[PDB]
Amino acid sequence: MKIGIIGAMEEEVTLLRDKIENRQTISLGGCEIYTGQLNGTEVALLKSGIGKVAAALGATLLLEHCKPDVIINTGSAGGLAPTLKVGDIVVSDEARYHDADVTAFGYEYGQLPGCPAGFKADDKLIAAAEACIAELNLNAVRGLIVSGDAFINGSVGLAKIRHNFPQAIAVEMEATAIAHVCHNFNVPFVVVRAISDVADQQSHLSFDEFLAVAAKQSSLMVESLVQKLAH
Amino acid sequence: MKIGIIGAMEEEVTLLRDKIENRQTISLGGCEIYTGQLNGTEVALLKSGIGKVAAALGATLLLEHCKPDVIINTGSAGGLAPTLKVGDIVVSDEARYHDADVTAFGYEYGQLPGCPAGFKADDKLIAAAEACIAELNLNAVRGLIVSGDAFINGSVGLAKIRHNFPQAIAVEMEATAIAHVCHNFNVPFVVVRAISDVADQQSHLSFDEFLAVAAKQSSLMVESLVQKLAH
Ligand SMILES: CSC[C@@H]1CN(Cc2c[nH]c3c(N)ncnc23)C[C@H]1O
Ligand SMILES: CSC[C@@H]1CN(Cc2c[nH]c3c(N)ncnc23)C[C@H]1O
Repeated sequence: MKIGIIGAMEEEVTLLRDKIENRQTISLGGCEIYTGQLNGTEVALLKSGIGKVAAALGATLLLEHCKPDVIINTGSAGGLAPTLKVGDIVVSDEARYHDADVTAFGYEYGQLPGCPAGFKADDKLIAAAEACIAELNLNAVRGLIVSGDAFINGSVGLAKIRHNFPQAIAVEMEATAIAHVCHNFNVPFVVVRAISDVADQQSHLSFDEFLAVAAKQSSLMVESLVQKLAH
Repeated sequence: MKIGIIGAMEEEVTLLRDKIENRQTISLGGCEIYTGQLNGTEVALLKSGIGKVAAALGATLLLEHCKPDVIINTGSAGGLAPTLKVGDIVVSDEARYHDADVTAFGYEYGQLPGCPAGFKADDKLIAAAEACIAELNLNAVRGLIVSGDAFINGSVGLAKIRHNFPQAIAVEMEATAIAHVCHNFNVPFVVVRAISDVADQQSHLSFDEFLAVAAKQSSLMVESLVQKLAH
């Protein structure tokens, strides 16, 4: 069993990267993939860069070159659900694009032609993540994560997301791209991220301040989840 | 010399696909790549599907599996420059995302972190395209093409693009993703598309009506450009 892990930013992958034993580094297409064992389990960790296309490029390389059995997307997110504080965990049941609009041809808001309106995360990965949350006594929410190529910073950007996706629990910039690529290769995925900010007027200040705590909590979850999956 | 060609929709690749001799088909990651000779020149033609992530996935596969020397992105576009009529040609000097916004951290509107604000198309490919335009006596405009995951249909969507990118000559949904992937693999690209509509209130009706004429003119240009490049 080989577990693929994807994060966008150096801060989001560095704790996991550090823990990999017998680490090898592949540099291809402007991204880096680190392979080796994480507490005895074979992993391939991708640092993709930021946004949908960087994520899509990276995930495609990871799937082609490493053939992981499952994909876990880790990192930070902007919290939208009202019980989420900085550091808390979000688990995708589904991912949708908040910025896709082909409604002129009668597609659902957020849906691209040839795609389901939302990409569903794997039930067994969701269950395993929730059992880790329980075992670690973390506060978490499971539900819809939305992605786009924008950093949400209150004002009209936040308002549009709340209007179109009132059920969305978090927002970020890669998860749905990863989900889309996994869907097209028929590879199971789950998003397990942690809250850095609440996507409001203060989100730019909060992000800087609390990225480290978000990277720490998400990385703790990914470690626990990898161990759980290896059994 | 091997020329990579990318189109999103079946209508956009079918004329070229038909012309390929000794055609082989590769199916991978939900896309199709057709290889063989187009008027004697070795090509790899990708049908990607619609939008940024589908394009990014496809271009990554194409570059990895086929290693083309250059990439030509063909198909339809919404015309923004005032002298463009249906069927006319647009050539990218540059591609930018119209829907990317990380201005909260002081990136330029449309720029993603780790990327230039715009991706420049190859000068030699631009020159070769313009010489084909001349030889075919086509009406064309060269300049900025913007991409996003939205079909532009007048109203506020069009207004936002005209406001942020008044210099943009056309809008579509894949070109900048392709440019980004080419940038990260250091592969030259050019966008040569044709106008199907003017991205206004009528664009949904016009698109259906004139997709065929746009696919015909862009395909004629890609053929002429491939021949020109092979010399
Ligand atoms: C320079 S931004 C890179 C993104 C930041 N991280 C996600 C995220 C946290 N808060 C967010 C918010 N308010 N809006 C959008 N995205 C996020 C990781 C990467 O997706
Ligand atoms: C179901 S849409 C698939 C897109 C349509 N084609 C580009 C295009 C033409 N007119 C356009 C317009 N007004 N807004 C955005 N895109 C375009 C090809 C693909 O990108």
